[PDB]
Amino acid sequence: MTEYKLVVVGAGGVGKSALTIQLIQNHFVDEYDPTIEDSYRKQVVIDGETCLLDILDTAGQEEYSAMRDQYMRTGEGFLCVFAINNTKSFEDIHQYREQIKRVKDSDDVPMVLVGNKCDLAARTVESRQAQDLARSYGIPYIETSAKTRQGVEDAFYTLVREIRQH
Amino acid sequence: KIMPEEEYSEFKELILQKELHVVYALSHVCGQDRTLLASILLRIFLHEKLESLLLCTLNDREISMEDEATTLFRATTLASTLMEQYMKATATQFVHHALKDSILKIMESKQSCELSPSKLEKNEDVNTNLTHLLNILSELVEKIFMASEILPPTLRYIYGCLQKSVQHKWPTNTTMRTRVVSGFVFLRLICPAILNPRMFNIISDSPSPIAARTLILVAKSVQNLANLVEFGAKEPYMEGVNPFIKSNKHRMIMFLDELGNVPELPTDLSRDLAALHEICVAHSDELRTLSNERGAQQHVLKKLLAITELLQQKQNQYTK
Ligand SMILES: Nc1nc2c(ncn2[C@@H]2O[C@H](COP(=O)(O)OP(=O)(O)O)[C@@H](O)[C@H]2O)c(=O)[nH]1
Ligand SMILES: [Mg+2]
Repeated sequence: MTEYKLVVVGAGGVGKSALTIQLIQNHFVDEYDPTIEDSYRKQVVIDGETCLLDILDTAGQEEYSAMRDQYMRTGEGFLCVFAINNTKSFEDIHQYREQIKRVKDSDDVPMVLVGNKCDLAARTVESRQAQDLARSYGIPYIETSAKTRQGVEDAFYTLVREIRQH
Repeated sequence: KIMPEEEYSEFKELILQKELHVVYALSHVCGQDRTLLASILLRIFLHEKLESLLLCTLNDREISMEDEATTLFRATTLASTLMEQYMKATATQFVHHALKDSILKIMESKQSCELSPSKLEKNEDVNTNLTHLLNILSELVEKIFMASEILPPTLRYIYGCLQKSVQHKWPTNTTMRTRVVSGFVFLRLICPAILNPRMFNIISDSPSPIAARTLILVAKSVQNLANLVEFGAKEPYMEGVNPFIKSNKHRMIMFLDELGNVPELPTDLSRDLAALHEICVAHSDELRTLSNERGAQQHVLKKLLAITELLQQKQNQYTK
């Protein structure tokens, strides 16, 4: 039983905490609770191999961008989250991808692009163009709702694979 | 290089239009010019003593657009950026008065506040850690609440504008009067300033590992109190701070309502105006397509394009 050090990154309000809490606690709650820096641990079996998840849920407000260099150097996998109803959240993915690729100094770096809030009717972001960004990063793209439990085990569990098969 | 200040008069006049039609549009196109733009607008607006107009209105339109309320100002916008810049420019002394004492304390401490059973060392006594944390906090929060009146009038008026905006929008929702303020003064000011003291130049030393971690625990505590959230249903291991949260909620509410209650509003600019024009020229094409849409801005955005073209012409004639 090894343990993977996953880091959930992206713009404020995209649902990084909701994803972690859907995973970790298996329920949802709409609320106002912006994150500074939360950490969670959860032991789980993926593929039949029992492992332990070490999940850092981050603050994506600009004035916390000094924090990242740290969380990036120590992190093994990066879950890059945007909101399928927010195109700004989507363009902010570029900041992250490009710092991750300096601090680690690799174009290969375990990572999964996440299109959260997919339960909502107001898509401003089409799978197609997310599909493509991901394909151009050479990484998997997974749509999710933390609201519905949809794509969530998938999204964390894929990023684990990304690290193992890395 | 740039033209005399007189050359931009018609331009300036349009920018300063109350409806802020130009600024709204620019908020759409800037993209990666976002800081630079913010920087220029503020200098211009401050020069006109119209910052309030800029920030109240631009914050107001962002509240208008929101629809969903637990996402408000949670992302990056031009509005968020303006606020960040305006707050650095005018609220540093406030941050020093309220925070410096306790930040210095935390740096030069050497006892751990670690609560998470997983991070605890051999022999490390979580009972003491919690006591150290709760004390640091107790002091800090005292100093914060007692700087309620050191915050400059104009910023407070802007916070006032925020309260009135979410009023109109969500009259029946009785949480947003304080949350909207919490998001700027804690999430986007104080909590960062604790996390990264260099922010407002409180101290320029990298924290010890423990100080580093203390500032984080602290800011987590303060952001939870700021939000009015008791620990337990999220991270498990922070239960021991809820008494601090429970005994300070009413003071946090007072502090957040009071802070906005001010309803009385309390050199050459060709460099700045030139540079703003440069940005308009640059996003010339994206600006056309916004003036292809109807509504009451269209009028103004077309006058814009005129002047943008016209000014670029005048600058060519200046060119050698
Ligand atoms: N509809 C919907 N709302 C979500 C979803 N995930 C998060 N949210 C909401 O979006 C807001 C932001 O959630 P949060 O985890 O705090 O955002 P963060 O800053 O990325 O952590 C809250 O109102 C959440 O309930 C989702 O999958 N669907
Ligand atoms: Mg969060």
